[PDB]
Amino acid sequence: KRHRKVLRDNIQGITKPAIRRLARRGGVKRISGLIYEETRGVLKVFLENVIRDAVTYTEHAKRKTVTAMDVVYALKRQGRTLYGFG
Amino acid sequence: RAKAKTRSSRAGLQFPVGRVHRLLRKGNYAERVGAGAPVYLAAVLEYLTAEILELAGNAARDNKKTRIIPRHLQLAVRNDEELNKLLGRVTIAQGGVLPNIQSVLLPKKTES
Amino acid sequence: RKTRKESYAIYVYKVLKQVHPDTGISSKAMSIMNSFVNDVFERIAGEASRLAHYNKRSTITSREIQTAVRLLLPGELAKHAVSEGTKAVTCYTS
Amino acid sequence: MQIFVKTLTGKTITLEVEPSDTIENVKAKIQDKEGIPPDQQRLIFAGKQLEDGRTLSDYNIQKESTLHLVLRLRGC
Amino acid sequence: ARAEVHLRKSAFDMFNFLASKHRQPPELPMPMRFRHLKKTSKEAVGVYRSPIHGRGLFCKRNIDAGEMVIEYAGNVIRSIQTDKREKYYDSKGIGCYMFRIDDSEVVDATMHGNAARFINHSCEPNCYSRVINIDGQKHIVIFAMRKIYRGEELTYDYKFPIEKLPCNCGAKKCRKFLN
Amino acid sequence: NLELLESFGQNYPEEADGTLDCISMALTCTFNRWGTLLAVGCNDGRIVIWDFLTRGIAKIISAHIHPVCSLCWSRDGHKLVSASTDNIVSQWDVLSGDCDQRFRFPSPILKVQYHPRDQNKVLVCPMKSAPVMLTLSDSKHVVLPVDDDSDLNVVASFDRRGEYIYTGNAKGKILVLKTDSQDLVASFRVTTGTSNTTAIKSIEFARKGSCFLINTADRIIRVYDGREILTCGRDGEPEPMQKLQDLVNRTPWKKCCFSGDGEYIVAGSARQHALYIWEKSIGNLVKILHGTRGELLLDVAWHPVRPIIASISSGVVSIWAQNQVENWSAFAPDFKELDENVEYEERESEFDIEDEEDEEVDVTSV
Amino acid sequence: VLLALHDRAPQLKISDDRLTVVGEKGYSMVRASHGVRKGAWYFEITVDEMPPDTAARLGWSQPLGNLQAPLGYDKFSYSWRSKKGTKFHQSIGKHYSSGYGQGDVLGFYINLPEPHSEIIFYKNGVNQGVAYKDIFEGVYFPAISLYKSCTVSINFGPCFKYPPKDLTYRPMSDMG
Ligand SMILES: Nc1ncnc2c1ncn2[C@@H]1O[C@H](CSCC[C@H](N)C(=O)O)[C@@H](O)[C@H]1O
Ligand SMILES: [Zn+2]
Repeated sequence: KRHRKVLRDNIQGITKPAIRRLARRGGVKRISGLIYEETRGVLKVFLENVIRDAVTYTEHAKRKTVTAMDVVYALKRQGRTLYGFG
Repeated sequence: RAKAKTRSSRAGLQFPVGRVHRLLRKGNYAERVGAGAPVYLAAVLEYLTAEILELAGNAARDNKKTRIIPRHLQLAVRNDEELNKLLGRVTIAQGGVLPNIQSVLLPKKTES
Repeated sequence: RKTRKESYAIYVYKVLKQVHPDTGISSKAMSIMNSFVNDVFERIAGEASRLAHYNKRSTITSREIQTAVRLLLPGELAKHAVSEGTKAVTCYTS
Repeated sequence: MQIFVKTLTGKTITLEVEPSDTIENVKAKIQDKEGIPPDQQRLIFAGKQLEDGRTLSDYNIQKESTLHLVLRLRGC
Repeated sequence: ARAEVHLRKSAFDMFNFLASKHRQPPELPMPMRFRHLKKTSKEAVGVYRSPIHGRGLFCKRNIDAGEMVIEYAGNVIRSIQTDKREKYYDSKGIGCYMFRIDDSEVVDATMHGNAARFINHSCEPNCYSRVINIDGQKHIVIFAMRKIYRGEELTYDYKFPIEKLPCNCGAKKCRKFLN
Repeated sequence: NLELLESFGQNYPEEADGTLDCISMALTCTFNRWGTLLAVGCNDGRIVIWDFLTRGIAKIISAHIHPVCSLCWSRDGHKLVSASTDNIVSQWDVLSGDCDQRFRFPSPILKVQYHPRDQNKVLVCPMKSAPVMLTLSDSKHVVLPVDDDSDLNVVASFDRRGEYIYTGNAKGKILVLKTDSQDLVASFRVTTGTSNTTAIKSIEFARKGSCFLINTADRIIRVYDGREILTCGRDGEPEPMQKLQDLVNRTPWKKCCFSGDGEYIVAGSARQHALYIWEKSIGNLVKILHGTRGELLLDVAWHPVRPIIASISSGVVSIWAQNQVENWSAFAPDFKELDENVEYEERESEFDIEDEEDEEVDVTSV
Repeated sequence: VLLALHDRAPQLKISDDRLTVVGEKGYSMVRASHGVRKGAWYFEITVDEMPPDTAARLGWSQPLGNLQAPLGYDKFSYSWRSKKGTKFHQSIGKHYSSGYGQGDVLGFYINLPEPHSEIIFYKNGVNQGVAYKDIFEGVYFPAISLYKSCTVSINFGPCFKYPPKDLTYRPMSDMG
């Protein structure tokens, strides 16, 4: 046993001034009320498609920690290149 | 001096393994090449070729033709779900597209 | 007399007659399948070579090819191609 | 030299051979009279394996003796 | 309660399929789609306890107006064996389900068939059929008419010439007859 | 015992089928003779028994404080033998759970086993010293003499019939001993690699015949036949029936067992928690299985007469059998669900044709 | 003068010669429009090959029958079984006489002198049993329920192989 990992929330943990705040960094004037659920869905899809490749490189390297270079390598594969962590 | 069991039949495959080992030594991909990689890679390439040719043959029968012309290949890839995601940014020559008309461009009738 | 060139025509012929008895193939379809296998080979060998440079090793084993296939192919097709590869290698050993 | 080869199945088989024959002669004779695949003609000399790449006179068995074959898959 | 003399026992024939949880919701060329049909007709539909009359064929996947639904397949008979099989099925106390294709033959559904026997009748349908050619052997293919949602029991019209048996289904604008 | 008309193409396990989410902290697993029960040891020194047909938890018995790491069933299915770091020769009942034997003897034990026919003879494998055979009533203990005495890691067992005692050191030398008179009738060093020897982890046997397994430490499972050892006798040089390994991941193994019919071999990773199944005869992998992708495998069982496999990971015992498919004609055999146009004309006795018991069977027999 | 165009089962192997047919997958009772009303007329049925599970019912039927319906239902048609000699007519099961073999020269004769009938099973011109009597109004067509794939061939010409002994008929090459 010893492992307490019963987690159900944390899609709601991206709260609801936060998507409003991102939208008003984006230059958006007036928002409806279904944008919140749709944004949570799209964020879940994207973080799945990055964490999958991150854990794959971490396993293939035969380690247990996901260092920053592996995240940079996953995002390099995706096409969204990231600078400033190597 | 012994029996020349080629690495195709010694494995149980159909893709050659000598040509794969030559194109992994002479591609400057690494210095040293193992002796499980060209076998494993020949198997992967065979399975993908079988996967597309199954659906190609089904469509080729189902349009009542003998051979396979590339319109069947276009239909066989783009009807499937995972092969379309693999061949993401790919244009097959002489391909054509799926027949698709939107829902509002065609008329409908109300009276009588 | 011309200089001998590579092609994968005969092996597509053999797999086609193993999976369909009486269904031929054209010329253009053969060129498409040739370029398709060339594409998949280039992508997988590139991913394995990049893994080998990341891990500070120098040798393509089978392990890197398995990792490259698990990365590049989407989901269930990867879960079948891994089994195909492992079965072929284990029938090659003994 | 009429050797006996009684296997572990009660399958006794006889070959009247020379003491100076090779393994290939025994393979040909058993493959003639039974069609047994010759990748399983392993024999035992006081526990130890009788290897299939030498002659019969390299072991000096008493003439007209009894041996035992093992049903083996080698090249599947 | 065993000393009680409950005699609801045997007033109907032998068959059943009732008491199922019959509440799911409250709410290309030809042969390729024939392959699609043989694929997905199992996961599309379902037979459950109707409120109309006994059982019926429900619907679960949201169908667009025009696609194939199921093939109504069973044994294959000709025009002679009708009265003989009807006399046998009446002798054993079995309802007779048949469907004519054309001017040649009729497909049975009594002794061998599929999960497509169990569509009731209405006069405002949402299904029909045509005649196709899967290599000479023609077939009985269930098209659709409009966008059918989940939970709806399915219906189709029987093309009866108006010619005994009353209307034991109860549609809305029905003519109080099958014929 | 079960349905005989059931075999509509029976299979070999594919699915996950649901597990025992009841008590964690499992440590080992083994079935009885027929394949109806399963003893499972806890972490604190308890026993979990699960019945199969009812799918119900049979009995929970608290043995001691030391963790239970070795178990075996008697032939009738009434005497459980076990040993642990508690150093105690134990013997337990299945109707009561009684401490029938209690002898705290040192160098704690790694494996126990009954003689497969007499339950008087029991196996004891110490921490260091040579393996010991005992009796039940008195303390007649038989330590088998070992020429090595340098590994302090010797494995030994009894085979299917209990004819002989196959023994093995951690240098890879085998000393076959007769089961009662300790006759050293056969010996062989394992032909490991090119020349260099290896250790021996465990040795198990079958349910039908004399094919068995060798679990070395160079990642190579070897399969021999015991009658070949008998045909060799002393100074044997056996070469195996079939060799087993997976060089793709280079995976050393943790546990092996055979099928019920001696046809299939399962063996489990020590790294990936992924089970493999082999054919004995033709000699290839047939299926890879998976599970929770990051857990550490402990112990694998098999069910003899029916394709059911028990795993152990994170104290969870999985059960994998087909997720079997049910259909019609069991509710109504007069109707059979076809698929397409089936023609019915082959019989000719149609179109109005009209033509022109004595077995006494017992009812309370066996 | 060939096999029938109108009065045939359309799925039969009516080949380019239109004399030999392979039986289909039912009681394919093919008829012929060259059938008698009254008089003295006889032809042969030169059956050649008859595989097992390919039965054949022999008789004379009236034009208002069905192509797929087997012989011997009512007053239109009279049937009879190959094995065990068991005629079936008007929903009656009667094990009657001796059967036939395989690929013989069959063909029956019927006579209506100007109400009374000559109904005898003629197997190579041999008396094999009197089937029925007193036939009713209608034309009489040769109807054989060809059961499965068999090799039968109708005979037309005057070179009769087994003609009936001292029985008089106008030859069947004088109608078409
Ligand atoms: N609404 C209705 N109530 C009773 N019978 C109906 C009906 N609509 C059609 N029928 C007749 O009854 C048959 C319906 S099949 C009835 C569904 C299924 N067999 C069941 O038992 O529940 C058809 O042959 C049709 O002729
Ligand atoms: Zn109605």
